[PDB]
Amino acid sequence: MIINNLKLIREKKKISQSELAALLEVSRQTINGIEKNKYNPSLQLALKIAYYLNTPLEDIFQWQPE
Amino acid sequence: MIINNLKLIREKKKISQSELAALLEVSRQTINGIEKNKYNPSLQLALKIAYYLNTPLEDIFQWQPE
Repeated sequence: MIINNLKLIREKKKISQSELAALLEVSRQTINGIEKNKYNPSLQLALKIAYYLNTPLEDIFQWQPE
Repeated sequence: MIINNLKLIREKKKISQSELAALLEVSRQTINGIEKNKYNPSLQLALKIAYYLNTPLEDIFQWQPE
C-alpha cells in the first residue's frame, strides 16, 4: 500500500504546479500527474519535489508494505 | 548522481541478499543489482528497502538532483 500525500505536502507549503514544475525542470503535467498518484513517480522525480519543498520523503510518500 | 550506501546499512544490521530478496518479493539477482546500483534504484523497491532495513531511505541511498 503506497499512500501518496504529494498534494497534502504541497498544501503544507504553497507553491503551485506551474512554478513547482519549473523548479523541478519538469512539465506541469508531470507534477500534476504525481498529485493524482498515477503517473509513476521515479525517485529522481520524488527527490526533486522533496528537495525544493524541503520535506522528508517519508512525509511526502507513505509506504505501507503491510 | 546517486551514491549507494545499501551495503553500509546492511552492515548496520546484518541482513544479506537472500533475506532481502524474500522481504522485497524479488529475486536475489534484483537485490544484488541494487547493491551495485547497476540495476538502478527502483522507487517502489527503495520504499520497501527503507522499511525492511528500518532505516530512512536517504541514509540508505544518497541522492543528489544533479
